[PDB]
Amino acid sequence: KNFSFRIDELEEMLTNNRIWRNRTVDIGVVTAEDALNYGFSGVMLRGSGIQWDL
Amino acid sequence: ASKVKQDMPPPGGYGPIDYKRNLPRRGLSGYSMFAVGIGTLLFGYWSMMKWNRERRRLQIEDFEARIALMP
Repeated sequence: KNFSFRIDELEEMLTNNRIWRNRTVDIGVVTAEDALNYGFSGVMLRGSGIQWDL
Repeated sequence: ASKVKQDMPPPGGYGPIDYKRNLPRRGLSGYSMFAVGIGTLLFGYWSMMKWNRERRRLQIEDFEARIALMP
């Protein structure tokens, strides 16, 4: 019942920071078809828009 | 005799658990921030204008003293 505030502090430190965004935005872009063919799963699939969860 | 006793939730369950993202918006418009910056810049400009004019007058006074002493 107190972990959500810890996640909120994490997001405050990282989510909207411009340095973090410039480090992570548009980096390692993989298409859905390439993700499926290469054998990716989990977040590696769901980040490209594929709706799959075991 | 004794009844079953093991780790169970209390009757009525537990209280609600917050999980939604909560990043509040502190509050000040971009217009307000720009206006504050411009206002402090103008105040500093005016203060420095007055002080620099006074410094010019003081320098002229010192120069007059030196000129009087030169001969």
